[PDB]
Amino acid sequence: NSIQIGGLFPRGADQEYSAFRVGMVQFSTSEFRLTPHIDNLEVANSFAVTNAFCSQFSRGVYAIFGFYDKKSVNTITSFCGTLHVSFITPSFPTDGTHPFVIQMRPDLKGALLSLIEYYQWDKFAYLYDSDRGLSTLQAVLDSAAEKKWQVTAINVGNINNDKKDEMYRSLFQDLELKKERRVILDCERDKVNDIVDQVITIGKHVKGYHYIIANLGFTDGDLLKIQFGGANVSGFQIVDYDDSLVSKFIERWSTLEEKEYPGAHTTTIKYTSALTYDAVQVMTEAFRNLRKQRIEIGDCLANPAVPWGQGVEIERALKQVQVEGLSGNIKFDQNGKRINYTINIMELKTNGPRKIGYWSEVDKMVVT
Amino acid sequence: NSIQIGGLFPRGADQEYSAFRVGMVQFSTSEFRLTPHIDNLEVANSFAVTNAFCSQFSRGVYAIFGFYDKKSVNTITSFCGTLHVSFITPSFPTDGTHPFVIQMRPDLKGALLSLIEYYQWDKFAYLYDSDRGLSTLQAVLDSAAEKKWQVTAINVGNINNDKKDEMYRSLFQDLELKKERRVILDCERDKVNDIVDQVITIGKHVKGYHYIIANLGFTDGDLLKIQFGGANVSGFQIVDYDDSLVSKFIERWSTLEEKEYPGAHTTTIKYTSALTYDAVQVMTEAFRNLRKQRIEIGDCLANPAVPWGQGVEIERALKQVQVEGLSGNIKFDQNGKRINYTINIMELKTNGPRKIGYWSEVDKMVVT
Ligand SMILES: *[C@@H]1O[C@H](CO)[C@@H](O)[C@H](O)[C@H]1NC(C)=O
Ligand SMILES: *[C@@H]1O[C@H](CO)[C@@H](O)[C@H](O)[C@H]1NC(C)=O
Ligand SMILES: [Cl-]
Ligand SMILES: [Cl-]
Repeated sequence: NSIQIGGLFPRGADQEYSAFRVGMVQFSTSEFRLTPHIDNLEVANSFAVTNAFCSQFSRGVYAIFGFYDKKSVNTITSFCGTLHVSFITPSFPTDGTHPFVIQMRPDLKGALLSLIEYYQWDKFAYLYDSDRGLSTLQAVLDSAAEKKWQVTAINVGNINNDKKDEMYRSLFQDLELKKERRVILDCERDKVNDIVDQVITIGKHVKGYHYIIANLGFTDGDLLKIQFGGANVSGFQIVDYDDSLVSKFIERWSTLEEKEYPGAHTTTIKYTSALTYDAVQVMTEAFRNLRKQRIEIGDCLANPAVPWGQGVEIERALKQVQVEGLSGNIKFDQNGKRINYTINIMELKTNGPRKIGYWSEVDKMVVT
Repeated sequence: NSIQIGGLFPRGADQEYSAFRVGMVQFSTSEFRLTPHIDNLEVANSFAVTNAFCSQFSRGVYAIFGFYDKKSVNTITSFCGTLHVSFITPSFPTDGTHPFVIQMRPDLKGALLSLIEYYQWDKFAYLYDSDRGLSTLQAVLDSAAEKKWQVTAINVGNINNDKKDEMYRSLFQDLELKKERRVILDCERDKVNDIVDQVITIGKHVKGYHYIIANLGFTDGDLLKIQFGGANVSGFQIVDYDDSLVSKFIERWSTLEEKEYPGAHTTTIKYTSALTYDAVQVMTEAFRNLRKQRIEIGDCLANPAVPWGQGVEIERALKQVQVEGLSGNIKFDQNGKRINYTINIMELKTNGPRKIGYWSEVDKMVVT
């Protein structure tokens, strides 16, 4: 009795798709199996996302796993909400009410604000990507008013890859001389290197800097292979490689064939890929729970809109799932947001990245 | 030889629709006439906007006049760009590349930055609406870094209409005591009153405040009927009631029947309605120019996408239009952005709102 689902993957999301496939093997059974229909697309393109979503809807899927970005998130939220089709995603979470969107990614804003306070910063630069979210900007600016921080918030987004050389010159002119060496990096991975390299290049107090990397994958990729030149570096991690569940997963992931599973055959996994694997567990558990409870379960532009009648039952089952995964304890509130999770707080130290503590909604920051 | 166009109106946009209809009467001829197909919808709803756009596309329209907001703008940009359907709009302009979107509204960021500098502010609050744009935020924060301003940027958006009373208490706690009385209001009209009333309510230095209203309709509605309590108030205006063209328009608008034309029978017109009237002139002129040049001119989700072959000819004709309208000189760059326009700079003075100067891209601010 195969369960039809959609998968909407950004082009080039190879490791995430490998993790998706490993999840299907691990969490599938002899009798029950998810049957995915995969669309690879440019998620920044709302026409493309709309077309993929509607195609999946017309096929008759029971849920869609996928990604969105800043430009397409409203298409996903509006179509899911209108048609009662559940969308499970590792993409950035949103604060608004969004029925039918299950957000695997824990919110990071609270942990970031707690870390700023932990280091007792009161003056710092916030370098963010216009090509990324803005919920974190807002939160930082709003906290600055309350906490009396002096924030220099520079949208490092939309760089012509041309004037780049000198959009950094004016950037560091403001910082370097204002003797502002506490810096939060909230952008795409590549722009991190591009900014850090600009600090060592114009060699000045290179080691006097302290960077906070505002993402959930501090130790992902060769991120920490950069030449920070003795500067302090801190960040966040949702995948704890010392946890029993993660260690067992890596025992397998580390042995996989690269040809079959691009991005595997390593001892680490990107947090987005980990969340993708966890999403498969969540979906499998939801459908298994519908079976236990004996709950039996086509035109996108049809007018009037015909929402899926059973949609609410699947949405409910998904949000009621409680399991442990690669991203720790997984539990959802009624709006599809992660709750009762933990984010590990990391510092780059003499012998490599080290966990110095953790953050939860209830307790805020706890030092190990 | 009627020309089929679409019209996508927000529910309750009565004056704008009246101005649209008055435009059709004024700019239509005996032989050539625009035949609009109107959809009234919630523009914040991307499903609804997608459905309306696709319905218009399948009808065979030659262009669409309409509105979007922050949540639906990407649907409009992506669908227009993909299908080569031109969208002419009074809604907020965007900075990205957007083929096939003609933005009637002049950019305001430059004028705002020039006005801040004119008053020689170096410390101020920027109160903005999360339920509005963020391009202006970015620009202000980016200028603050360069100009060494101290900006307190508070997202007054998303107020539960409940905790409101005390989300203002914490708001003014930060401001009132930090003796920050220079304030930029960049939000929806209603939230202006809601914020100003909170200043007079907690009566303290009420007259020591200076507000800048960041919109293009300083004298629109009863906006300036508020009790500012002697505070200074400045703003922007794109409709100049002393200009000959505007005066002639008002000679008619002031006599119209309210029953037939809701929002008319007044001596003023909201800037959004003025831009709507101007959009009709622009569309009429474009199609007339296609005729002069002897240039002869259905499934939204069709795969592969089938762009309209003649789409590029209409897009070109629209962007080449150069006329005077209610919003002054109308001319477009290749990205559909207004250029060579003028924004009037206004202050509220003893005898009412007064023009103190103007701003253009080329000259920045000029004092009268
Ligand atoms: C789980 O989360 C809720 C809401 O954040 C919190 O109130 C509750 O105390 C948490 N439970 C535990 C055991 O941390
Ligand atoms: C019109 O706009 C362009 C670009 O902003 C500018 O370079 C040009 O000088 C302007 N023309 C006049 C007469 O202001
Ligand atoms: Cl120094
Ligand atoms: Cl005082």
